Amino acid sequence: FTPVVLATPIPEEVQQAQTEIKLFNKWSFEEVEVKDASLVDYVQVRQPIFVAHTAGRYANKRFRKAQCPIIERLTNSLMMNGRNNGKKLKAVRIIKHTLDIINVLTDQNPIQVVVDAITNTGPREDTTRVGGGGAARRQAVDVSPLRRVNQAIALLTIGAREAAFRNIKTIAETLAEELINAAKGSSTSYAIKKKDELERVAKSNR
Amino acid sequence: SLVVQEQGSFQHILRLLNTNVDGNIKIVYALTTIKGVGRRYSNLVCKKADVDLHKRAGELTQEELERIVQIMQNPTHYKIPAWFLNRQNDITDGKDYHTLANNVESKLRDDLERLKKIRAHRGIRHFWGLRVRGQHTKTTGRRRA
Amino acid sequence: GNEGAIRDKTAGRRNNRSKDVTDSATTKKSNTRRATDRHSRTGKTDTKKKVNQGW
Amino acid sequence: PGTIVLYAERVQDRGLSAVAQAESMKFKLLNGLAIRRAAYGVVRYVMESGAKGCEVVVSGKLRAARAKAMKFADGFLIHS
Amino acid sequence: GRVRTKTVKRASKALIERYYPKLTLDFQTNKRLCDEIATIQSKRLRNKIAGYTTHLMKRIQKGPVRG
Amino acid sequence: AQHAVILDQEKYDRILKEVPTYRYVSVSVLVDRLKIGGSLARIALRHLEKEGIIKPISKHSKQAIYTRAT
Amino acid sequence: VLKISTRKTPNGEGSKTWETYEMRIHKRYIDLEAPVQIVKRITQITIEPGVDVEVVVASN
Amino acid sequence: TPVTLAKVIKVLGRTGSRGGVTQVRVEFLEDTSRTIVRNVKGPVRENDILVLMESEREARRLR
Amino acid sequence: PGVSVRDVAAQDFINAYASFLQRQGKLEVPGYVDIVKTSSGNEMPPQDAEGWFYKRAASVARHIYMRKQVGVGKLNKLYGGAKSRGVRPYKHIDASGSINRKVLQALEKIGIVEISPKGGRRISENGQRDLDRIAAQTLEEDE
Amino acid sequence: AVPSVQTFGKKKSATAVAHVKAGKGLIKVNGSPITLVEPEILRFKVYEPLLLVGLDKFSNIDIRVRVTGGGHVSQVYAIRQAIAKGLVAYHQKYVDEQSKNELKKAFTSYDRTLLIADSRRPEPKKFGGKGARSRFQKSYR
RNA sequence: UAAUUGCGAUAACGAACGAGACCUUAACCUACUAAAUAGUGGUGCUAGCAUUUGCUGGUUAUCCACUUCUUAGAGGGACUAUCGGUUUCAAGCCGAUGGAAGUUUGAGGCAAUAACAGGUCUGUGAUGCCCUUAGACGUUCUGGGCCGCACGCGCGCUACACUGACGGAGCCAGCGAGUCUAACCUUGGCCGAGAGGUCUUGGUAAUCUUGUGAAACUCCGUCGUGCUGGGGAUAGAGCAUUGUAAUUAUUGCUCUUCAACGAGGAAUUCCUAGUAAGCGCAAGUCAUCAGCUUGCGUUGAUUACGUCCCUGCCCUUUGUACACACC
Ligand SMILES: [Mg+2]
Ligand SMILES: [Mg+2]
Ligand SMILES: [Mg+2]
Ligand SMILES: [Mg+2]
Ligand SMILES: [Mg+2]
Ligand SMILES: [Mg+2]
Ligand SMILES: [Mg+2]
Ligand SMILES: [Mg+2]
Ligand SMILES: [Mg+2]
Ligand SMILES: [Mg+2]
Ligand SMILES: [Mg+2]
Ligand SMILES: [Mg+2]
Ligand SMILES: [Mg+2]
Ligand SMILES: [Mg+2]
Ligand SMILES: [Mg+2]
Ligand SMILES: [Mg+2]
Ligand SMILES: [Mg+2]
Ligand SMILES: [Mg+2]
Ligand SMILES: [Mg+2]
Ligand SMILES: [Mg+2]
Ligand SMILES: [Mg+2]
Ligand SMILES: [Mg+2]
Ligand SMILES: [Mg+2]
Repeated sequence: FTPVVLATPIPEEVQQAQTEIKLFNKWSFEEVEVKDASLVDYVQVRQPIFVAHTAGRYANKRFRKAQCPIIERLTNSLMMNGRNNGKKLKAVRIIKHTLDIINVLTDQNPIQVVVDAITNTGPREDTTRVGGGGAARRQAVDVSPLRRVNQAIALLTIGAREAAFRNIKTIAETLAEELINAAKGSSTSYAIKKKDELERVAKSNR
Repeated sequence: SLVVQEQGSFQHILRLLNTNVDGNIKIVYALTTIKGVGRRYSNLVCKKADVDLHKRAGELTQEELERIVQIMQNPTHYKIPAWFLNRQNDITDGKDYHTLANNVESKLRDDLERLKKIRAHRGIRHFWGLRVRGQHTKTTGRRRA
Repeated sequence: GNEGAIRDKTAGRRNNRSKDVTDSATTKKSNTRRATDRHSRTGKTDTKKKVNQGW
Repeated sequence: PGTIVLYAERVQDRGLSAVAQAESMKFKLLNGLAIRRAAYGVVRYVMESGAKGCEVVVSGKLRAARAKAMKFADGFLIHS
Repeated sequence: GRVRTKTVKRASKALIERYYPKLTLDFQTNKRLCDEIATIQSKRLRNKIAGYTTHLMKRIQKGPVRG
Repeated sequence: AQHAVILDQEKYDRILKEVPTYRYVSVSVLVDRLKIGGSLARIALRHLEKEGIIKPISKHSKQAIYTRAT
Repeated sequence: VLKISTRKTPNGEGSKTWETYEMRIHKRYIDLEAPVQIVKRITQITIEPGVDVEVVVASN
Repeated sequence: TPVTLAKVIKVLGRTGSRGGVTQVRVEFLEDTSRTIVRNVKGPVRENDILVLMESEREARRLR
Repeated sequence: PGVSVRDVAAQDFINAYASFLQRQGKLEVPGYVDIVKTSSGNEMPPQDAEGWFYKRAASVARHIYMRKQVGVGKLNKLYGGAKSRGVRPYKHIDASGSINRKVLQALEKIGIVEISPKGGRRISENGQRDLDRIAAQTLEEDE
Repeated sequence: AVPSVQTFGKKKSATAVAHVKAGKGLIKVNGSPITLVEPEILRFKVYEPLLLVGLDKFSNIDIRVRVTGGGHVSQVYAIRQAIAKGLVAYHQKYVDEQSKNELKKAFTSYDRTLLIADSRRPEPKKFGGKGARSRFQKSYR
């Protein structure tokens, strides 16, 4: 990998993969593909970033929020509850830990199981509050291709956020155990539960 | 440190000073369940008896304990500053004492009825079951009477 | 005096919580004649060929 | 003594600087002039005195227990 | 949401009304034209005045327009 | 103050053979098995690293991740 | 920048509207290389009402 | 589970009482040159894609 | 190659200075570090309790070296942190003044800081002579 | 006197002053090596300019930066911009323009405030609540 | 369109106040003017480790050059520009590129006509009238009260913890202020656990206090889910400070006491980008007293980028016997 050394020591650890296939701090940004037809063009990978901390204006325009590294928009969605409003450094640290995991168990690269975690936590259909006249029923609606992920990330965090309350298990493990169940949702992730129930009532109007 | 495993040295519960103590909690935090003992008044005496706090309560073989109390029941003869205790100049003998868990409930009343017997306004306050430190009483402390 | 303050019963939060609050405590603003503000109560008016001499 | 002395300098075309005319009406109304007459006089004076615009407001009570307020303005006047 | 004031719009038409030989379709050229052809009071003001004249003169080379 | 938060002489045996079959580990994972409290569990973590028990893929304090001896 | 933040109402009624006032000061120093008779040459027509003039002596 | 291929061709406008919804005519990327004008919940732009459960259904403006 | 203090990581370096100075012996502790909480703004005293003076004397020097001169006051403010005044909002206050005032004297008598002119205390020259030596010793960790 | 330049990087309040000498590839911010700045997680945020532009590009240069003002994160974002603008400044004077036009291109293809100084700025609070746009709570009798 | 802001339609044509302009502040200048009260490079003088010449400092002027950083003067710069999409292809709008900047560029400042029995005679030696005026409603002096406590309401502060408290350690701002007939801001050396004491000095200030080493925050540990070490009310005993005076405890520190509080019913507040929220700081106040306010920077989201459903207010139309105008 044609190493280069000079006056200030540049550890080979950072010198081994810089211009090599761009990876995360420890994970490949290549090979992470969206496994859902929709949400494509709305899950920003390719391009890569080694650490999720970017001072980029994403709200001065309506949709610029979509071209933002999705894993980063997941991180900042943790520094909430006042208690964590700001604290992005504490958050980003939890993510590196969380993505060191599930890898521990799930061989698959974490930035892959994360896109798999948001794919199956998007409420394809939902309900609304029709005017209807007085005692209104609900109307079957289909969420947008970005409120889909917005709701997906918000669902995942809030679920893991409450799990870490009053218990020894770390916020990192809850988010990790939430994303594994969310990789392909199987009966436990707070996120898939709330989604299917926000969808099973979308059929209660038809 | 490193992992340690004694055979039967650890005892779950053992009373002393007329008070109980959980053995499964650290001993620089267990001992503070007594009255007149604090997270700091404890820390000071702990290594003064050359005892290592890193381990729990069922530990600390009794010899140490037998005089661990003596150091607090006799806190000035055993090198502890007299600005670190709850009772200095007492009220009538100028000595400096530490009151710990049975005399504290008593000594509280000692001074309490002293101001009462003296008619001091703050004694009056106490007798009325009110705030004595002059804090506003119209909007605060309402339903716990 | 102070001996009177202690000996005298009827004082203390006990001798007081025992009673009930006068419902007047839970009272309201008792709007201060604010619905009659636009109507002059002076019972007097200003003549018109008095103001034409003033203004 | 000597550290300061003051000299009197008449003000050029007093009818452009407000303070001059403000005091002018004060002494006009105080001499019994009609409110409208005295006010209108200083306005036409200030205009023929050079000013691009003028305005004068009189507030308070004039023989009427209720306080009134009249405005008198001529020409151009910017406010923002 | 910045519709230009008619103060600048009234000025832009009044100059294209008498300076078409001059007043090229470029802003910068038109900008340095006002400092010499107009008596505007501020950069920003003349900037929208000249910036507008340009849009008007850019459209006249497409067709006619009111004013 | 509950459930064996100290040495637990016959529990010391349990932790010896419980370390295999585990793809994850942390101070939480220790108390998560009817076991020792986090305070004694915390320093026991690398007391295993002394000889071929774990794989410290983790980095620092407040979060630890070891892995099966390879 | 000398700032003065004060409520506009003389009383304490109405919306609690504040008002910050400003006074800006400018002080400029110049080190010269002049003679002992121009000391009072640029001393009198040096002024314009409003500028406080201050001349200093050597560095000690 | 039968799903649908739907790409929005163009957008109509914001229906619904509070305005949080909007009618949108889409095109099926399966058997194209299609319809239906279904509605969504989140904010959308053109060229988007989304899955619908029952394609044999379409509701008009919401009250 | 030629190292400097700046060329070493702050925490794994002063902690190396701690083990070194702890195992050296010339301390001259005022004898009262059994109790002091190190600041009014602190709830309890440090947890080392055999040490933490060398750990404080570790960075008490590191800082003085990188700067021209320093004084007792500045150190109090540096380590001094926020104090939870119970139900009142948190506020910052300086640390203890003597635990600093004579953590210097305890180490200037050992000759690693000089009472610099202009007021303050500058890094000593022999203290500047053990600048890289201790720094180097820590580079030996990843040799 | 050797070929050298000066540049800067400005975050919300932090300002980073970088001097680029013609040396043997030394980079020590404030006198301390870049190897470890302090925000260990944010470390790569300043390492990337080197990794993006090809990492050697240093054999005949020497950079050292100082940072006044700012905060624990305001300064880290200003130095990276300061050094990136610095290296392009060097390529303007002493090297050709194509090797420079390729560098500003390799930057702007990934640039996160790397060369264009982020213009964001703290908004001033207005009376009626402790906060820029936040207002105090209302009562409604 | 933020705008009676324009387009367009047009018995109206062309204008003024108000909106805009404007003014201030925050953002762009390696282009101009240069500054030991701002700073950079070289060089002396000077110190450490490594040597191979290097790396990191010291140096109230040792000299030399400069203005990138700093500062504040003069200019310039943006005009929604270019291209495109949308549209009476009109005002405009929207996307992309460029750009310091493209949400009235962000934030303010100012702000017409009218309206109120809105608040202010407790700011005014602004005032009309009335009251009182020597046993005074004048005035000062002594002490007490505005804090008084069965409760009801409102603006807040600290929490219920493990995105934590604690302990070491890393350790970064910005808006301000500040002592002459003087006692203001205070570095530094000691004594003191602390609070604090004490001995000197800089400073009328970009010069000294100060890089305000602030706090959250980052790191390494102890703690282990249990009112627990979360929490810090109440309370006792002691040491300080302010002050003529601290009792009803001015404030600070120390030990001990260790409440309620395990995420809050019905209800309702603030808010769209460096904003919210978390964080501390200065300033006002001030002898002492911030849980207040006014400014500041520090760390930094979510979700909007829409509608008139709720609520409020405008604007038409319309009825009106109201015009003191639905009080
Ligand atoms: Mg206790
Ligand atoms: Mg001219
Ligand atoms: Mg600190
Ligand atoms: Mg600290
Ligand atoms: Mg607190
Ligand atoms: Mg606060
Ligand atoms: Mg300059
Ligand atoms: Mg762009
Ligand atoms: Mg009234
Ligand atoms: Mg008045
Ligand atoms: Mg009196
Ligand atoms: Mg009051
Ligand atoms: Mg209020
Ligand atoms: Mg801490
Ligand atoms: Mg003492
Ligand atoms: Mg002096
Ligand atoms: Mg407890
Ligand atoms: Mg506590
Ligand atoms: Mg809540
Ligand atoms: Mg104050
Ligand atoms: Mg106040
Ligand atoms: Mg009519
Ligand atoms: Mg009615």
